[PDB]
Amino acid sequence: EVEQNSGPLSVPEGAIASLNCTYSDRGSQSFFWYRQYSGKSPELIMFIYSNGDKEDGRFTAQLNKASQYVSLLIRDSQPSDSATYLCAVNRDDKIIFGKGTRLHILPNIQNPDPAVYQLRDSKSSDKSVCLFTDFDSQTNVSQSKDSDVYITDKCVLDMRSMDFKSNSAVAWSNKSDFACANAFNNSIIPEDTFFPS
Amino acid sequence: MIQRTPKIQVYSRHPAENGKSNFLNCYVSGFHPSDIEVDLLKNGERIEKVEHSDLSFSKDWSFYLLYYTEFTPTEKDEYACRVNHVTLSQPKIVKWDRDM
Amino acid sequence: GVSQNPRHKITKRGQNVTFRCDPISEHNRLYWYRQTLGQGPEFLTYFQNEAQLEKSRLLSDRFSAERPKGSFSTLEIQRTEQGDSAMYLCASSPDIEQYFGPGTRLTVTEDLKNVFPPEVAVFEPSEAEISHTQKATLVCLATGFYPDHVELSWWVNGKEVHSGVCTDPQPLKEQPALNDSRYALSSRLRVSATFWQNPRNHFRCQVQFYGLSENDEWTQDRAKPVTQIVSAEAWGRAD
Amino acid sequence: GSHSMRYFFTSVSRPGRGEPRFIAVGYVDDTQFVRFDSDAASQRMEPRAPWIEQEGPEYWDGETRKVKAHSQTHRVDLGTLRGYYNQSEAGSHTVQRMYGCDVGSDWRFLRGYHQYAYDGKDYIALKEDLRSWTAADMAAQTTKHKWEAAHVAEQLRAYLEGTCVEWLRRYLENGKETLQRTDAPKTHMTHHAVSDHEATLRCWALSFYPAEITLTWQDQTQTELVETRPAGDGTFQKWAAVVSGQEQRTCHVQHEGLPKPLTLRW
Amino acid sequence: YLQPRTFLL
Ligand code: NA
Ligand code: NA
Ligand code: NA
Ligand code: NA
Repeated sequence: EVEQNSGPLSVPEGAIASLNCTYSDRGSQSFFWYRQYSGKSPELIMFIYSNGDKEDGRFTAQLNKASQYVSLLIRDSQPSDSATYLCAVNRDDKIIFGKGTRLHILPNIQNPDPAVYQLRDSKSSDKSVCLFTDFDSQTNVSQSKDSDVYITDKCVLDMRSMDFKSNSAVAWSNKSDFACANAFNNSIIPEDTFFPS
Repeated sequence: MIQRTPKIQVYSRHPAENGKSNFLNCYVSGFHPSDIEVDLLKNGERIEKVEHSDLSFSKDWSFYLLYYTEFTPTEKDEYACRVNHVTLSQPKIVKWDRDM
Repeated sequence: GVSQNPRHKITKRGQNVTFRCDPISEHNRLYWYRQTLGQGPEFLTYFQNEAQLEKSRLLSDRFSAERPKGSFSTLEIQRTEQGDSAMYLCASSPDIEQYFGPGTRLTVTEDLKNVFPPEVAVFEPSEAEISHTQKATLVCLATGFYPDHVELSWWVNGKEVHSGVCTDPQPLKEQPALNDSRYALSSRLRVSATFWQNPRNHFRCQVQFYGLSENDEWTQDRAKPVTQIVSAEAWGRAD
Repeated sequence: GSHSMRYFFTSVSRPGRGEPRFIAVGYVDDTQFVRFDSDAASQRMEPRAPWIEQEGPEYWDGETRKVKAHSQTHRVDLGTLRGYYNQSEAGSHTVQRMYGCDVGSDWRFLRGYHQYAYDGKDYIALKEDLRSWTAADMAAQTTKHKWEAAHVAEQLRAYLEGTCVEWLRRYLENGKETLQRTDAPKTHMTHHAVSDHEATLRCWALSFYPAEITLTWQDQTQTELVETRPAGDGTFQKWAAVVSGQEQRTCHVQHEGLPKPLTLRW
Repeated sequence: YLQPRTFLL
């Protein structure tokens, strides 16, 4: 069964996230929204069986049988909602799933401080990594374009006690021809980025 | 496992006319369970070239079936319907009456 | 409620595998699904009691599922191809709504010589970071492991931590265009400068790796790359 | 006028003989259009009306797939009810199921039904509100509970109010020349003498469609009346009889195909 | 058009 979902969705903490879905068989009766965390299996978040809207807390599912459509709206987006959302539709007595839409709930960085630090290894100090951090949630990090340099994607850490969220990205190369100043060059970084000595 | 004896009706598709080809029907209805024997007879001999409808039931879950055959009425030939069901001690032969 | 075994499995191309599924007790309907990264569960087969009613048209003769007593189910892949590498999800249902199991992550390798455990390193925070922000970030790096089935956790003074911890969703490939490329993963633990500056503070980066079992044939001079935990540590620095 | 689409299913276990018999029949009004007999050679859903033969291989494969699935479910049903009622694996049992929708003259949804019987007795039925169930006994309540926990009424209602009405309207359109036709009854009266002091009069209604008809003796109602019967050509028959010498002092026929109800006298 | 969903008793 063809079930059509979509591509990456970045929504800020507190905003409304909206996922859409269409199914090919007008005869279908059972519609679900499964959520799936990284390295975990799908869990049912909602089922919808009638035309109309179904509200469950911050979740609103909508179903249109005439236009073969299913949506999911999340009010006041929280970090716990960052998962891939799978639209599921029955084909007889089996569920057929869509590709999934990855939803990223971005933190709202109140005082950006883009800065690039070199961190040395605890045991052997001949090894090191470059740490790009404290940048805005609209800053995107373009991955390893070099054979020898490795760039990870950004991710948020929450220092709960401090009420402090922070974005972070890491880079490293085996190559001795490696400096932090020329690591995040493939990435579009601001010129207000602190590059210490 | 509740029994319901069949109602039987032996009749033709169109008004009988000696020589004019027609269809002899045996309509069995209101029975339960579905297990039933129905045969159309000509002068007590079993007619082989008989067809029937697919088993279905009415609002009250009782079954109905229609058994039919192509026949040419004559003045002398006698047509009947032999029916057997768990509710019948003896099989029920229902003779074809031309005005019923 | 749904159980699956094994949770992780590594097999050499051309071998045979059997995964088991223990569904929810009163659930007459059982399904098998296949999943790869950035995709949704792909339908494989469906049982109503002991009967296998539907089987995917696109599914190969090498895949065969059984559910003998209409309870537990087994899925088996014969003469494994590298395209068989995926998570094998089993789901049970009383009517239509599905309850998924914890999956079976299957990796099909060209040679068991390609299987390596991770090397774990902890990089201590920069003085520039401490001076500028009054915060210290410890970065943990797990490198050279194959397959990519790892689990990273941070342990401070013997206690597992989640605050100030962020780990990459997926490990990266140390050579993107390569058959059985080794993997790397990074994590960050962020503490206050005053927490890091205390030397009585112990920091551990724990990496649970899933490899080969005790009943697995090993020739090679290097240690058998079994399911093991690899750690790297640091203590806080006053200067 | 008002139309309907109904599906009738019968499943009969045969412990000695073999697998359960499964017959499924589909009707639009008083016209059969599809059948499935698990004992027939095709193992396919078969056309029984000319207007449904227009449907492509996708309709037929899908209708086949579905009927086989209904068959499998009813097999399991048989073993479940044998369980519920503590019955031996040695006796034959019958589960009958019926479902469908009614539309009005506007072709808008009117009524929905979805009910079951076991061994000739009611078991479970969807209520008119299409939201609640009627279990006939405490075994039938185990079904009700699992069907309430699983939100079955809601998915069923989506088929009865939407899917069913949509396909019924399609069938009514594709087969308009047969389904949307009123065949008026060819009425007549027969006279036969039972005795030298008594006589019998028979009011005949023949070659009519649809099956709904009312024959009354003018009003007198205490007469021999027969169940409406198929003529086998898609039309129906019925007759009403009454038992002197003054047999000229009348039969009234009311049918959908009659503008003004016809009155017969001898 | 048969109902595509079946429900166990
Ligand atoms: Na906001
Ligand atoms: Na709506
Ligand atoms: Na349609
Ligand atoms: Na059904």
